[PDB]
Amino acid sequence: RFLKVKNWETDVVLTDTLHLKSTLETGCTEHICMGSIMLPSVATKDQLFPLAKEFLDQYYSSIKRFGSKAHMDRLEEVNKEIESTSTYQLKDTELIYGAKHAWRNASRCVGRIQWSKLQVFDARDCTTAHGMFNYICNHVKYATNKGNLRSAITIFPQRTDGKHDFRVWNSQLIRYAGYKQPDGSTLGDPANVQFTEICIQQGWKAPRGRFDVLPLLLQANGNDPELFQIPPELVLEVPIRHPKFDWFKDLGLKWYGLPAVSNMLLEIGGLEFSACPFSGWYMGTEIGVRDYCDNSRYNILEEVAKKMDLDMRKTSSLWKDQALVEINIAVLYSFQSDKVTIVDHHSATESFIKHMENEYRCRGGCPADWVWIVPPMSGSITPVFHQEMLNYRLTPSFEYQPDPWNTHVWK
Amino acid sequence: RFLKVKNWETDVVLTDTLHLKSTLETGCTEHICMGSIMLPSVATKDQLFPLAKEFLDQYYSSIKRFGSKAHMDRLEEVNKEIESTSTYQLKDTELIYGAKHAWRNASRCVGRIQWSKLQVFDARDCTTAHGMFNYICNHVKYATNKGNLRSAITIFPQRTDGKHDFRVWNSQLIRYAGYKQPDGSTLGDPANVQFTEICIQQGWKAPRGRFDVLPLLLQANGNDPELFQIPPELVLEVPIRHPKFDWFKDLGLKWYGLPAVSNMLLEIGGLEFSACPFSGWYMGTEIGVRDYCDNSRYNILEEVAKKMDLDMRKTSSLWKDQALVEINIAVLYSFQSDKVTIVDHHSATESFIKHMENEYRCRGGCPADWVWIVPPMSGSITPVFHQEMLNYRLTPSFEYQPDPWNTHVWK
Ligand code: HEM
Ligand code: HEM
Ligand SMILES: N=C(Nc1ccc(CCNCc2cccc(NC(=N)c3nccs3)c2)cc1)c1nccs1
Ligand SMILES: N=C(Nc1ccc(CCNCc2cccc(NC(=N)c3nccs3)c2)cc1)c1nccs1
Ligand SMILES: C[C@H](O)[C@H](O)[C@H]1CNc2nc(N)[nH]c(=O)c2N1
Ligand SMILES: C[C@H](O)[C@H](O)[C@H]1CNc2nc(N)[nH]c(=O)c2N1
Ligand SMILES: [Zn+2]
Repeated sequence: RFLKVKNWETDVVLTDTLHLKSTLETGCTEHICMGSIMLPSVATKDQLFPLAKEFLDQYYSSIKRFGSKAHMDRLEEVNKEIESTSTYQLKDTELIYGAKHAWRNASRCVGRIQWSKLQVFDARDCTTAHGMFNYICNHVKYATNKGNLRSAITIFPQRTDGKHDFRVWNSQLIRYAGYKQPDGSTLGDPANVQFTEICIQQGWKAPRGRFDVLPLLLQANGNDPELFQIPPELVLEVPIRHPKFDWFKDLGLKWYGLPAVSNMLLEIGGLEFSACPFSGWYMGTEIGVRDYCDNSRYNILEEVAKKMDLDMRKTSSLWKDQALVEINIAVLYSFQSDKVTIVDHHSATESFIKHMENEYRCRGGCPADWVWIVPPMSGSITPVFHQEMLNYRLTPSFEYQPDPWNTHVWK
Repeated sequence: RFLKVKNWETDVVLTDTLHLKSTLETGCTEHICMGSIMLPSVATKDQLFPLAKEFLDQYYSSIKRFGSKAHMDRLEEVNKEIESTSTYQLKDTELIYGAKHAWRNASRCVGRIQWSKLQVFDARDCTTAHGMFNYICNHVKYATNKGNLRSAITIFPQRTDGKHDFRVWNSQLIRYAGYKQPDGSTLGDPANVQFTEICIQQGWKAPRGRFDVLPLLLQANGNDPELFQIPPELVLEVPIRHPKFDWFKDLGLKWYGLPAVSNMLLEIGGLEFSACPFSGWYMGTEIGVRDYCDNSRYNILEEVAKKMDLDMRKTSSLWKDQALVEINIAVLYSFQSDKVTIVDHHSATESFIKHMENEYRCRGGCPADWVWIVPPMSGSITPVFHQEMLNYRLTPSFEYQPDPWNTHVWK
């Protein structure tokens, strides 16, 4: 009931008691581990108050007023509001605390050493798609900060009955279109082919090219979603060059500077924020390994290896591995030379170990998903590979949610 | 109760029912996933018969005689022997079946497409350390097969009371010594510094160099263990060269051809084989990534990157990654050019996906430990990265066991 996690490169042993405060379930049982399953698996007024009290108890505990008068009054205040409306409203402080701790609790996030430096934009007064566009544009501008990227989240009104949901239909605020071809192939980003066509459906005029920034499909108060084009001046992009290979420019690669996830659900004190786009900055491998080299994405290992004059006949020449490293040197160099914030997997994973030490010390643990914390290349030459991590679900949290077009009663 | 595992690079969905036959526990619970914990966690006559019946039921099921007469007679035969001796003895057939299915069931093993091509050497007649030496030498010779490596296991007598244990004290039949220095550093292999000194304790005359093949410390029928030197002609080694870089020979690296794990416990039908060295062949990354580049092992990234004239100032130059790929190209090339069996992580992981398809089809599932199946480099450009895997414990199995020197009543 006081579990030990060991690092097998440093022999450092940490004791986890934070998992006792864990609430939701993992998918694993005593007889089957599901730690590599990608997606493991209205709310009534009765269930709502324990969730609110639990959250308020940790909130007031964190500002050194657990069990105090202001705590008990707010406890009764929220209870009374849950009796009346069968929901309640967070204080601006509680909202900022909740968001930061959702990030703090995201066991799949290697970036969490930054969890308390988070800019929270309260968009709970938003009522229309245009207001969402406006809030999102200001989020992009702020977070991007001329390349000195700043972490931020924008929080649209919480779910109520379920039929009045705020949703950003994009998976990320900024992402490249994907179109299939006549010859059945794919131009742009295969990840977003379905979404790219939904925009064409709702009325997008697609410039059927490669790195075409998709419009925003924004759903406000449950209404049908509406298209908006982010001002191109708000969309910072990095042309990808290599510090040694000058043909690398000929590759004509580029990526956007701001990773801003928009399809996830923020849960705070039993309250559900179905539109909560959050952004930080990229770890290089996200672009150079997954975005550029997944077979189901841009899949550029073919071309890079060609131009490097690599033995592509035998699988065992490791030509894929060799081209993979060159690609990630190029992403890092291009972002850094352009003064666009980026972190390499070595710096980010070292920081996560240091983050883990902090959390075990000042918090009793750090929920952590090894399958996701270890980078998609060079696993064991990073310190997280050798770090045992206990995964468990703490709240506040970021949750997955259905794509809105699979659930939305249209019109 | 009929779980689905998905591949997110092919969209292939497999249905697992084999996990229903799972028996032992995983370490995970509904509230905490331990899938990245490295080591998760006498036997009486009462517990022994269900374990034997369970094993015999799958054995006779596999030779198309489940519930037949020979099955029931052997069931009664084993029951009667467990009544008499409070243990029992496997038939040679049952022993070969059990070993193969222990390998088949090893969820951390990416090599299991070969699980049924396994040479089982019955050493249950062995009584002394010298007999162990003899059996082990024949295992080495057979398995090595002039470089056309052949998988094999040698199975010494099963545990009885507990104080009469056969143990190979080496972690692997073939491994390099590790000695600390006067300046507190380490020569050879830091992994085996403790074991290397135990041999010096029991009487080894160490040639205090780098790639010094350790002697065998063999414990027979619970007696104190005894040193034996494997004939050097039985120890096939590969000098590590690169197909492009001729300074790579100057590195003077070499590794042994035969990975042969000797410290694990084979469980068959509740019976415990505490000395069961098994060998196959290497996946390249084992040597080139872990053996050569773990900070706690040979740790050669420093030197390789130096000789490649790599920007070692910044962490973000990915100089570690770049030297890592060169090292693994060199291991593969050296083994292949020497006609010593080796598999690259691309071929081995593709084979494991194909192995998984077979097992889900003809067996209802394949227990698989993603944390261990995904190679220590180039994770996501291999197909296992994108393969959801359910981990669960099937028997027969290979189990970890204490190091014998922490448990052995000496003299
Ligand atoms: C500040 C720099 C940050 C870095 C370097 C970083 C890094 C990462 C990376 C590499 C992943 C893996 C995602 C993938 O492979 O698809 C991830 C996941 C995640 N990040 Fe962070 N992140 C940062 C900021 C944030 C912020 C500000 C939040 C929330 C406010 C956040 C919440 C999450 C969540 C919830 C996940 C899990 C997503 C999932 O399960 O699919 N991250 N992060
Ligand atoms: C024939 C070619 C084989 C290949 C390419 C292969 C590959 C591997 C690799 C790369 C690992 C990870 C080990 C580590 O990283 O330390 C592993 C683990 C393992 N292998 Fe296989 N192996 C082969 C044969 C065998 C055989 C013949 C057996 C048993 C008879 C076996 C049983 C196991 C077990 C039990 C583990 C898990 C060890 C642990 O949990 O520490 N393997 N294998
Ligand atoms: N779609 C697929 N599955 C799939 C399902 C779910 C997911 C969730 C991925 N969340 C994206 C994400 C989440 C969190 C962080 C990042 N990055 C970042 N630095 C940041 N953003 C914002 C702040 S930091 C990116 C990803 C993939 C497929 N894969 C292959 C063929 S289909
Ligand atoms: N000792 C450490 N922990 C640790 C604890 C336990 C283990 C178990 C590793 N089983 C070695 C092994 C097992 C199975 C396969 C291989 N390979 C092979 N191809 C084959 N052999 C035989 C047939 S195939 C190798 C490994 C490491 C440390 N790591 C860093 C600092 S300490
Ligand atoms: C099957 C497996 O769970 C899936 O590929 C996961 C593996 N680990 C990952 N880790 C990160 N950071 N991101 C991912 O998309 C994935 N994908
Ligand atoms: C902490 C973590 O469980 C540990 O480093 C594991 C990770 N995955 C591994 N995978 C393999 N094949 N071999 C290993 O030794 C390890 N080590
Ligand atoms: Zn688990």
